[PDB]
Formats: sequence, structure tokens, C-alpha cells
Amino acid sequence: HLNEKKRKIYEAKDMFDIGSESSTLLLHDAS
Amino acid sequence: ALLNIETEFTFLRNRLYGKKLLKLNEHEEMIQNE
Repeated sequence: HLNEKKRKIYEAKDMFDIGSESSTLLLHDAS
Repeated sequence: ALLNIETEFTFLRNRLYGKKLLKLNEHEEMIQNE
């Protein structure tokens, strides 16, 4: 269960990184 | 402007990743620590 939670957390962190990059790109375009 | 917000969102994501990773490792040690 802890292994699964850690892998879900790694996935969530990568997805948040992708979201941060996308938000940065949208902010740059809005500039 | 865009680079600063990019770095800020990157810092937020890295903080979330690091905190969740440290919490997971703590729970794991505790499993081995009962």
C-alpha cells in the first residue's frame, strides 16, 4: 500500500510539473 | 515575467514532491520501525 501510494505520488508530482510548465507557457503567451 | 512564474510553479511542485516523498519515506522507516 505504501509502495502504491509512493508511485501515485511520483505520478502526481510529474503531472504537477507538467501543469506548472503549461501554466508558464500560457502566462508567457498572455504576455 | 513568465520565467519567474515558471520558476515559482516549479518550486511549488518540487516542494510538494519533496514533502510527499519525505513523508512516504518516514512511513516506510516506521513500517520497518513497527
